[PDB]
Amino acid sequence: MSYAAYLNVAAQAIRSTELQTASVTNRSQTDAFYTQYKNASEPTPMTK
Amino acid sequence: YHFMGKAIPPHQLAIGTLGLLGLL
Amino acid sequence: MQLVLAAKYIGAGISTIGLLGAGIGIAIVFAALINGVSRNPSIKDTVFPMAILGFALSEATGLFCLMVSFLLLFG
Amino acid sequence: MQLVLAAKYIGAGISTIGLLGAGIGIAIVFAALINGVSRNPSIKDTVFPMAILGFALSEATGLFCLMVSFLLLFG
Amino acid sequence: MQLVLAAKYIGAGISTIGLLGAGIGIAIVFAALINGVSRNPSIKDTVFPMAILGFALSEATGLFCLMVSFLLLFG
Amino acid sequence: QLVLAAKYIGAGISTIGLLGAGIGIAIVFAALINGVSRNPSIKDTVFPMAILGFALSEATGLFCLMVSFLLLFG
Amino acid sequence: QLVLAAKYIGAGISTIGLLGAGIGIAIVFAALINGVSRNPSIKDTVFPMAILGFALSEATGLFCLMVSFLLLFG
Amino acid sequence: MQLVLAAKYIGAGISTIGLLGAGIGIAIVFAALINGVSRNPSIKDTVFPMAILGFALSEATGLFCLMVSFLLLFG
Amino acid sequence: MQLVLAAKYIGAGISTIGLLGAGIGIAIVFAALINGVSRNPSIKDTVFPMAILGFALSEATGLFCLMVSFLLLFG
Amino acid sequence: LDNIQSARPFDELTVDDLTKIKPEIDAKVEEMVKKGKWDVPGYKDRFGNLNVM
Amino acid sequence: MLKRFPTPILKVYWPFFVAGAAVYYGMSKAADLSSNTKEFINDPRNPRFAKGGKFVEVD
Amino acid sequence: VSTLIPPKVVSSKNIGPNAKRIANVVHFYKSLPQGPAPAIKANTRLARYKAKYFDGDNASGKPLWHFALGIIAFGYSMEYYFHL
Amino acid sequence: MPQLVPFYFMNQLTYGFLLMITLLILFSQFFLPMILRLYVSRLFISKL
Amino acid sequence: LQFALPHETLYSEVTQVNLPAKSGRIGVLANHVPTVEQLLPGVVEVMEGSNSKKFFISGGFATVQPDSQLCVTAIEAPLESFSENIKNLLAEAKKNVSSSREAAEAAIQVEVLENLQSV
Amino acid sequence: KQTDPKAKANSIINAIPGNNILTKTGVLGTSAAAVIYAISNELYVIN
Amino acid sequence: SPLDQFEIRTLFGLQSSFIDLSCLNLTTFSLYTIIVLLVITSLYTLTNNNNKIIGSRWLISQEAIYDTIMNMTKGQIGGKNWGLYFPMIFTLFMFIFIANLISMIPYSFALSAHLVFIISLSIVIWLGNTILGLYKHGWVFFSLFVPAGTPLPLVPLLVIIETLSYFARAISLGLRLGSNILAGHLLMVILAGLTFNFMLINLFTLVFGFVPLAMILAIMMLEFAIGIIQGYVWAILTASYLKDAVYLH
Repeated sequence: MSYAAYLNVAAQAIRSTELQTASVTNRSQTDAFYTQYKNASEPTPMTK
Repeated sequence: YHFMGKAIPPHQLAIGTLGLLGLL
Repeated sequence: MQLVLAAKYIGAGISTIGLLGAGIGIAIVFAALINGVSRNPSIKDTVFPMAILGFALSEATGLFCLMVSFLLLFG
Repeated sequence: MQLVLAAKYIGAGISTIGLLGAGIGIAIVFAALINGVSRNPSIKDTVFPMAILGFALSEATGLFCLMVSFLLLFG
Repeated sequence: MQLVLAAKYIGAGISTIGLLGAGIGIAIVFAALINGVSRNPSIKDTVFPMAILGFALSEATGLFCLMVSFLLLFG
Repeated sequence: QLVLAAKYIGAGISTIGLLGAGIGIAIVFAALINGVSRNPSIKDTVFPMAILGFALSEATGLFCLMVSFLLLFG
Repeated sequence: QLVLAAKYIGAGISTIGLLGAGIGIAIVFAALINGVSRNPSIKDTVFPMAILGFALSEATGLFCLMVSFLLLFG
Repeated sequence: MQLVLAAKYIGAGISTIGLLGAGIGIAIVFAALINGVSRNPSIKDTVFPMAILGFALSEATGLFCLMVSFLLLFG
Repeated sequence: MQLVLAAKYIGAGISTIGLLGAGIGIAIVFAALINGVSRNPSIKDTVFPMAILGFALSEATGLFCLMVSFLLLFG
Repeated sequence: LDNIQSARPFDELTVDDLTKIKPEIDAKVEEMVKKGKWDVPGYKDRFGNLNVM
Repeated sequence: MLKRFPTPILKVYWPFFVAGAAVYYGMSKAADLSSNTKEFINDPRNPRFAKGGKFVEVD
Repeated sequence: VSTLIPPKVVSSKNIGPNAKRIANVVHFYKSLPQGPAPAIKANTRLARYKAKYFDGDNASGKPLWHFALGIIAFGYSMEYYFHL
Repeated sequence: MPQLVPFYFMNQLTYGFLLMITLLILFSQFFLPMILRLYVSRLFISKL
Repeated sequence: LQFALPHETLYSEVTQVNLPAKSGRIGVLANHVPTVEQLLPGVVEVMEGSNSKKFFISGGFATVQPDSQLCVTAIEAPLESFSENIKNLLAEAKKNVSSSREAAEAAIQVEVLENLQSV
Repeated sequence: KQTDPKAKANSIINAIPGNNILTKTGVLGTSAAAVIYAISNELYVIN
Repeated sequence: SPLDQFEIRTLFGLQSSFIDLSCLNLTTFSLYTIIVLLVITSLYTLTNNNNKIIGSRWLISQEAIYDTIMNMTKGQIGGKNWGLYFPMIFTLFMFIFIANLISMIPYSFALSAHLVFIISLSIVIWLGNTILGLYKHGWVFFSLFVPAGTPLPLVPLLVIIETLSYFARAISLGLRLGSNILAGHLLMVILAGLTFNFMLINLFTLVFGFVPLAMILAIMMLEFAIGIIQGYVWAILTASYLKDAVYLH
């Protein structure tokens, strides 16, 4: 994606039936979530 | 802020050269 | 008056040399234009009027040397 | 008169020195074009009209020289 | 009396070669202007007065040579 | 006769402009070399522009050359 | 009065030295523009060096102009 | 001695052609000075007296040229 | 005779044109010196004598230009 | 609401009218010229200067 | 119309005015020295002819 | 120059809630309400020239063309009378 | 050159310096502060 | 030693490295100038005298060291013994997404894809 | 005489006579004369 | 004679035999100075519609000139008191800017192309820098002539060919402007003179005789640029010179 990630879309467009045996198919699935935090209380939830 | 011969540091030195070439 | 009119032609010949300044000049301006577009293709509408301006201001120095030749040919 | 005419041939000889400006300059433009395509190839279609524009405008200051050369030949 | 006007016009022809030192001058100034704007797009409003300053304050040395040419031609 | 001698003088003078082509053709081929060496994949695209630049600078030199021949013969 | 005519040829030839002066002021302000454009916080540091180098280069182009004025007026 | 007195002035004119080298040379020295201080701001106190050293050492050629011009004009 | 006494002075006026070679050469030498010191400070003690070595024989070529003017100016 | 009660010709208010209602404007401009400050402090931020460069 | 503001234009610009008077005087003497040359001694619009003298005319 | 800078700053800031109120209503009460004393025109042979070309919404650059035509006519009359 | 060396030197320089002193007094006291009154007025209505 | 993916690290002595730099291809060698450059999404190659072995890459950074060691870092990566229809069917879906912040990411795919086609 | 000239030229002469013009009988009654005078007398030299 | 456009002709006349009153009399140069003064008066008097705050479309021009010369002389002399020298730095602009647009009008006349007035104005500004510098900074005014920390065995050379560049400044500043305006006008008149005799030969030349007309139109397009840029370059160099004279480097 980003630049930080530039080479993780260039590596995940360039990810997409071979090497993807566990390794890469899983390198492609990330299950993270972010949430911003305000005055204790949060903001809202969203997928990374 | 020059130092010629460890003397008093001269002012700017610019007037003396003009005075030398003036009398010619 | 044959000598002065022979000298007029030689003077108009000598006053042609100053055009090489403009001939290298316009080129150096446009060469910098090309090498500036290739480094950054987004700054085109900012840079290209300055290239036209440098073109004009060097072509003026070319024509200032052409007009002396046009004086020495006829005037 | 031979003395005027011979000097007119000499001035026509002298005048064509300024065309080396255009000869260096057109080539400077095309060389910057070559070095610009080699950095970014997707900008060739944009840049090449200004390269041929620079060719024309640098040939202009050589053909003014050539014009003064012919006016010191056939006029 | 023909010799004075003849060498006068020859010297006035000679004293226009210095404009090739001004065409290339304006060229190199606007070339650096283009290369400086292209590699930093936020420097234009700081580098443009130095560009105009260097432009005319470099031509002046070709215009001195043109005034020597005018004092020869008409004075 | 003075005029035929001035013809040969002017024909000698007018060949100075060939150094413009002799330098400029080299600047084009130098940018060609430095472009192929930086990017070998663009060679077939770039090479006709180098041929074109050689031809046009050759024409600018050949103008001085033909003025030299006109001062020689015609 | 061959000398009265030949001083004008000298005043014409002695004006060629401004060729160096114009190219010189160009190279100085060209380096100044490149130096400001690379490092934006150096203008007030290095600008008097540019004005100094311009003053020196003009004066050493100006030698030719004062020799031309001595030939044309003296 | 009209021929020799005229050749005095012709030689004094042709003498200062080589004086343009000093005008280019001071510029190349200060050009590298600005270009070097632009990279490193903290190298000024070493490089600047070296720059004025190169200035005077390149100036000596143009001064010798102007000296030969004054020798041909005044004796 | 005046015909060779004129030619002495004219040849001395010619022979100072080669001084521009030294006047630009000292500049290129000290320019690369300044670029090297500003690029790498700690290499100065090794680099500086090479620049003095280049300046020495470049200025000697300038003196080679100037000595023919001295030889033809005084016999 | 006396501010809205007096109506608003700001598109056609005269500087002579401001000088008549405020001599403080005239005194501030006069002292600002006498000391020499042709600058106007805080003008450029909300109002564009429209210099060419 | 316009309200005149008393700006200080004398305790700031005096050397410009002194230089103006000096260049005025020096150009007066330069004009008088140039108006008596060989080329311009018979141009009839010079102010010599409006007061007295007429036609040196020996060149 | 510090004092001068301070003076300019003070002018911008000025001097003295109530500081806005007894400023703004005291400014507003003698603000003339309906654009009063309009004086949309007059008769002085140039105020009619100023209203048609130079005032509020007309503002057009035709007086540059009038002026250029004036100098063209005047210079042509003088050149014809002296040289032609 | 013939045209810029007449007898009219003192004419040129006299009306020129009269115009310079005229424009200097005229600009400085009249026309620059009538722009600066507009500036201070706009900023005074802006600050209110 | 010095050429690493985050999941798989690769190389160790080298006679010539070719890289797809920020501004056009470049070639490091036996002694080279110390440099850092962004690595564009393109092919690379190692050397061991006369040994040809080319990889593709995602992009990252190269860094020629004063001590002379070259360090090359990318994310994902054998040549054609790695990556046609796998590319083709994906290229379809790529171009499709572009016409859609979301479609901006697809712009990144077109250039990365178009490049790979040439191999 | 023409198709639409009798209205378009009439409106042109009216607009030439709509601004305080007592020459509404012929708008070009004095202009076309003075043009002939300037041409025949050679008042404007082509230069 | 392509240079007949700069002839000075006397119009209203005045003479005597007691005193030489021929200095002041209404002349072509003098009448065009009256025209320059009335134009500059017209750009500010009737421009302002009834002293309105909003500043109608004409006043944006004389707003922008004011602002681009304030922001230019604040970036040059830029010290404790820069505004005290601002009316001179503005009235050196507006004279040259108006006197090089009036001169573009075809049957008109260049004030700026008289070297005797412009060189005189330049010498006035140079002496008014030296006198101001001496008055403000005593005997240490000559510290301007040494650049910076320099080696002492080459200081007097670097003083001599600094002062030579210091009094070349007297005539260079004027002769730049004079040369630009004179060469531009002489170029336009000579190319008009050539294209006129180009179009009086056989009728095939008035056909496709549009390209030299277009070249003269392009040079006239260039000439406004070379006329306004010189009006700016005058006002930037005589701001830099007051920086040198007022503040010692």
